[PDB]
Amino acid sequence: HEVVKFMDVYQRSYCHPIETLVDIFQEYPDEIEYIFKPSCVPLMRCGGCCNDEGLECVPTEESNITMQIMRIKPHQGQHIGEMSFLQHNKCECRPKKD
Amino acid sequence: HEVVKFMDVYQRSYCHPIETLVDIFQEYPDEIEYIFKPSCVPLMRCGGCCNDEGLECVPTEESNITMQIMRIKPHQGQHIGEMSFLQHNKCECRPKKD
Amino acid sequence: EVQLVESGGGLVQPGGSLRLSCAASGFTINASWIHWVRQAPGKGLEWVGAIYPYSGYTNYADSVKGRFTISADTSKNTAYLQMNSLRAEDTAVYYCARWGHSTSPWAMDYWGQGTLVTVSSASTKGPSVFPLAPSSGTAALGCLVKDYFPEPVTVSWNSGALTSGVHTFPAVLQSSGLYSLSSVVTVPSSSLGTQTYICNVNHKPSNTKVDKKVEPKSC
Amino acid sequence: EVQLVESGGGLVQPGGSLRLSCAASGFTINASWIHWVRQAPGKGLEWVGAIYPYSGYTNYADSVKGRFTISADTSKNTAYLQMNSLRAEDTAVYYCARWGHSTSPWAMDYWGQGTLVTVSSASTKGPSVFPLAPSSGTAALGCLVKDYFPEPVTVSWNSGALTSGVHTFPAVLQSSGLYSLSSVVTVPSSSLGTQTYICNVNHKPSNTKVDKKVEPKSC
Amino acid sequence: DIQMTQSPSSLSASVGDRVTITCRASQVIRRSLAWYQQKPGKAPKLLIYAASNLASGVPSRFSGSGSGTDFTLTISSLQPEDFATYYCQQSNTSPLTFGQGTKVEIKRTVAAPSVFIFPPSDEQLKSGTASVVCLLNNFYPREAKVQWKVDNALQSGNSQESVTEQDSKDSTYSLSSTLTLSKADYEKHKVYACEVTHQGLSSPVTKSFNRGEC
Amino acid sequence: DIQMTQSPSSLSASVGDRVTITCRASQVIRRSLAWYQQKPGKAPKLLIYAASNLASGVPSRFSGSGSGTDFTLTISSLQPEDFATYYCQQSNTSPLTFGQGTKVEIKRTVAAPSVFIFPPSDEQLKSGTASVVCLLNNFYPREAKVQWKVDNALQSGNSQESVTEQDSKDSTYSLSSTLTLSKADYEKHKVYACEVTHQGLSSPVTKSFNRGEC
Repeated sequence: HEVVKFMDVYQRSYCHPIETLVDIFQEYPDEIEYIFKPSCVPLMRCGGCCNDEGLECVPTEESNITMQIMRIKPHQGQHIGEMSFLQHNKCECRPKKD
Repeated sequence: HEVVKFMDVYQRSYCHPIETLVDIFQEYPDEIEYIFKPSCVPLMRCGGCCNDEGLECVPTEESNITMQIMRIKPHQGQHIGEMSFLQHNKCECRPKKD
Repeated sequence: EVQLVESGGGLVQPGGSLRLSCAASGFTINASWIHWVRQAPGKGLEWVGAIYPYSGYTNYADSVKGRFTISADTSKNTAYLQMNSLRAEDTAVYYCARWGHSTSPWAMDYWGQGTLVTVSSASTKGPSVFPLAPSSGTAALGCLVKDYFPEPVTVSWNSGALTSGVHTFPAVLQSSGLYSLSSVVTVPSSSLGTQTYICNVNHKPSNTKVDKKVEPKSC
Repeated sequence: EVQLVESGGGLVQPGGSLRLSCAASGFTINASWIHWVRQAPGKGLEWVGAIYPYSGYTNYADSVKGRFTISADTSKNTAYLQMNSLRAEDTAVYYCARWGHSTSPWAMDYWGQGTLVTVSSASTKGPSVFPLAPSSGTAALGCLVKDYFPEPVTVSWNSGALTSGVHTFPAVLQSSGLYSLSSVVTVPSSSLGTQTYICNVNHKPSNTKVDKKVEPKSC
Repeated sequence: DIQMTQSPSSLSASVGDRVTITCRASQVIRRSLAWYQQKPGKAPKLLIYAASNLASGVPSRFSGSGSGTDFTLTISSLQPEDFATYYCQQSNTSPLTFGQGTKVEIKRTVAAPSVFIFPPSDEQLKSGTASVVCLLNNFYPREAKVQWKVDNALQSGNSQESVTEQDSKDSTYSLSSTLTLSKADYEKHKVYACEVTHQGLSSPVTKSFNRGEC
Repeated sequence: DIQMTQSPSSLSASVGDRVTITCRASQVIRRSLAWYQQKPGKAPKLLIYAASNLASGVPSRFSGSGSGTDFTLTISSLQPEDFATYYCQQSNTSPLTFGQGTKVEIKRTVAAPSVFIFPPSDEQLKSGTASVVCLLNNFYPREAKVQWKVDNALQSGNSQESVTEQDSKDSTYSLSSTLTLSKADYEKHKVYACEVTHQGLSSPVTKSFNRGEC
């Protein structure tokens, strides 16, 4: 039961790329007809906070990654294909703009 | 540009405890009046999927963690206090029940 | 009550084929993954490959790809490891084992007993079983199961109503290239010649089934 | 144009006090964190502590806790390191430096120049400056800045319109416990006695300011 | 492939000792390490999965830990039946590679062997070969020197040993030395001695017979 | 506290070499490692932050990597002005501990020193002490043997050296040896020699004077 120091929490939760379990439906929202397997994939994506109403944590460098995913159409069997997903290598706190 | 094998994706995204950036407002929803700093904290929490409509990823062993967080009331300055947060040590896919 | 039961183990020619079979009960292999693991004699375990019977997806070790084929028969609730183009270093005990939702993935909590796939240009010999007659307290007696191939052999005593104090030794490869082992059991001397000690030998691969009675020799 | 400017460096008695000050411009220290880092002479950098001026939160190294106090003055845009109960091993160059939103946390991208806090029961001596007169092509000439304490001393040549080929050496601790260094500059022989070479010495801690003209001695 | 490096390769501990076995992965394995125990000629038994969870109905003296690339199985109070080979296995990336296993031995008090000698079978001499068996029963440690003397000439090249697997209850071993001789060779000698040297024997033990002579 | 272990402690490379410097954390540091370069008597300059990102306006030949507890700064083409001490720093847990730094030296072709000798000042002899300075100018490598001979007696105990910081453009060093003598001692000797032995000098060089005698 050791407390985490304010400086350290602040540091640790500041905007950065963190491994994120993302739903494949979120990434591929036009595929309504399919059920995916697994439902989700791990991706390096921006996360944490900027603690400043004017700033957002956003990717400044991206890259791609490709995985075999099983697409399951009802009464039509399962085909395993390759799907691609963006990943975030660098994140910054940057000004929101409307 | 190397592909991830289906077996490996499946394995890697299956229900497990993963470091998660959680908004403190989510964890402490009665504190409307305060702004927290940082907005969020990193916690080990259950995540990923069970790929089976009948199952949910849920914690089977929990523990606590304590952090200094800055509470900011408007026109009333900032006080740094200790807040506690549940963490998830073990996760299982378990049957949903209504 | 989950169990996995293997069959199909035997001797095979180098270059030849074998279909190990893994029969599940207590769960449906459809709702899980079945893996195969092998163990070269004296060596450690190596993963062979796995299968996701729901879909028939398979994934194999590079050391075994293109030769071996895992398959499943959801109706008969049974997975299969099909071995082609076999080599010497493929000689091992083969295990199937299953992963289910109870554990996190690939932690396999139920296995089969394992069959011995032994790859040899050699031929099958059933053994001769010879008494290891006691002497003239506590006495030892035994059974020499000698000159057989391939492994394995199973010795039990008195249809297996004697287990206490039985030792069956690791088989040994004779310079001839045939195996031999001894099974030995200590018994009170006072019980000698009021107790009978038959030893039941079993060589599956040659359908040998010898019971040898052990008594102190006449003279 | 972000810069941090330090002041307050000096000599202090063992046991005594000093307030280093770090003045920002180009950004507001309120909207950031200011850290202090020090470097014992010849050693590596050690973190001293930090401050979050928005709130006045501070966090210090265990090696420095209870003695040092960081503070900020948002109106005057200035952070402060307050030193009490000073020790010998506290003798170092002190840096302030700031973290902003441009970098991920604690990667500090702008620093101050650094001041030398030197803790000694010793007293202040301004140096004597002696010519290092050339000889009788390319010639060398110089300036011996000798017998002073504490560090540092700054030598420039000709109000600093001569920099090419100047060397000012690391000061050296004389067995007496006073420092001395030499600054030396190579020049074409042909320019000797058509060019003037005055060397401007500066000992801040003693308000010494010597210009020494260097010419080839008479005889 | 991810290489898994277990250490030690083998260890010998006393009952009630706390034993630990480490496993080291060549890259990060998220926490997908599992620990299997293997009693000889039997399927592995899952002990720990996902680095740190106890597999159902496994005794709690078994404990797993570690995060990153370094992991540890800890038996907190080694029990006579813990004698086995322990393997770690990595689930993060195919192929699913195992450690090379740690071979755990129970260390117990010294116990001298009970020596027995068996002449060749009548039935067997019929077939034309002699197998003279000598049996060392329930001893520790396993280091045993067995020597055949035929009419007092020492043998080399004809004998062969099997050592039993260490017992799950009393932690001892048994050993058999089998003297293989052609019938014609046996027929032409009388004394058959087996001579045992072991830690727990104060002086070496000989057990023997003469052929035909009861 | 988290210990940061840099290696090597120092290295010497040629211009255009690819140089790497590793930093190792005693526990995991998420990826919060930064790399600073420090030219002597100047504030550190941030090079890389968050393990792997180039700090704004730092030359791209500087590159950072690593994940876990092992990290690496790589200079891909070492340049004359890269001579400095590089530090890593960890931001994950207070205190914010640094590595002990790697001291990078540029390796260049051998260059012999230009030797100069300076008599004591008139002004100075007034005060009552003699400082005889001898100057070795722009050489490599820094290993230099300097010896004082007073009227041909070799000195030990009175001299003292400063070596310059390696040059940012031509990569050489300069050195001064200062012979400290009481006026009365100086007054009572004529020849003052400084004798230099260096790699780039075919045979040792002597530069000298006699007192008062121009």
